[PDB]
Amino acid sequence: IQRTPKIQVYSRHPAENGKSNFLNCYVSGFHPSDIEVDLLKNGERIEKVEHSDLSFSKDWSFYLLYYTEFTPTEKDEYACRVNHVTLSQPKIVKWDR
Amino acid sequence: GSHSMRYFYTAMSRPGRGEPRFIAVGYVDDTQFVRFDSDAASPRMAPRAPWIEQEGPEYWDGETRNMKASAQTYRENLRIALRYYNQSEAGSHIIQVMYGCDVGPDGRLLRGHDQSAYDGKDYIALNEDLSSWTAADTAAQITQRKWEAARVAEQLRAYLEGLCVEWLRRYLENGKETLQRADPPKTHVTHHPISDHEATLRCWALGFYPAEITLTWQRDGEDQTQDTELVETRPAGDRTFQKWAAVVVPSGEEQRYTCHVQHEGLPKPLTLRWEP
Amino acid sequence: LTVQVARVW
Repeated sequence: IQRTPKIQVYSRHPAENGKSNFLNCYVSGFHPSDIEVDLLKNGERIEKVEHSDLSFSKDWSFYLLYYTEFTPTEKDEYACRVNHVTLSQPKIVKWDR
Repeated sequence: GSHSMRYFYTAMSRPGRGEPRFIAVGYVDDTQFVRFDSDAASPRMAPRAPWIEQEGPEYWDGETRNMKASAQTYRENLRIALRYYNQSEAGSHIIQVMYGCDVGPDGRLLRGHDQSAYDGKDYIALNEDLSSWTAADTAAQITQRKWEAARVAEQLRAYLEGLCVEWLRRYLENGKETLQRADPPKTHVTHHPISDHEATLRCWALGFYPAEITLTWQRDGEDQTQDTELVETRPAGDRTFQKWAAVVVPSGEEQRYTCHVQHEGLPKPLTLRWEP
Repeated sequence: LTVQVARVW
């Protein structure tokens, strides 16, 4: 009856410190559609993240892309935090270049 | 090559939190071009691709009216489905519908599609003949009898063979710079030791459109399907997609592995290897 | 262009 989200965190372009880019969290394969997704910068929630319009795959499972502009640096740590009815507690997936 | 138009409707009830939300999105191939969201401050069919923007007020008003009518229809269908499955009025439930047409290079109808689900499970589907239905359970058989009595299949067939193909062809022409351009993947192989005697080789494809791609690892010329980690193709946000495939190999054997890439944007399949 | 067909379940 319920399907847990797959989560990928990644950038729009290969990352280069000091160069503007987009940070993406793609959540997919989940059902039902309600989902809570935050992008984190050093553990803190980034404000006014955008997301795509809700759509779904041939197997009926939903997908959404959450994204925000960012300028990566050697020091800053980025992550995506997802909650869904299938998850006991929020799942955190760290951005790995 | 060949092209598709697909609409996707999601109707989600939320008892105690107002009427069900209805969201519709339309795609040509892997390019979204319209959306409607009943929760928007001002719900209307709205453009999501530059080539649809040239459609006039009659188009947008017509689509907005149709999406409001559809939202009303699907709110009612959620009530109906509660009765068909003997469910309480306290739960949240979802109806989904996807429909559209596929055309070949010559613009001719290859096939039509119309499929509906309830709570993420198949409910009822129009068969490829566009004249009969496949109902997934006894509830959907009730719906099937209603649709047969009302000749719904004939109406959809008329749509799928007519307006669907005509409008798809129109969109393909108006958006030909993008909808009819394949961007091939930019590919490379990375290598990272995980221990003194194994390494990961990861074959990357970036910046490609459309989303369909095949990435496979071979060892000594044999596909390593069972042993390959493949991530889901993911959107970059600039229309293009990304994907990778990884295999764990014994240290010193890296050159026995080759990554093979097939994509519409490529004249021929690519073979690549780790280049230290 | 979307379909206009009544689909009452």
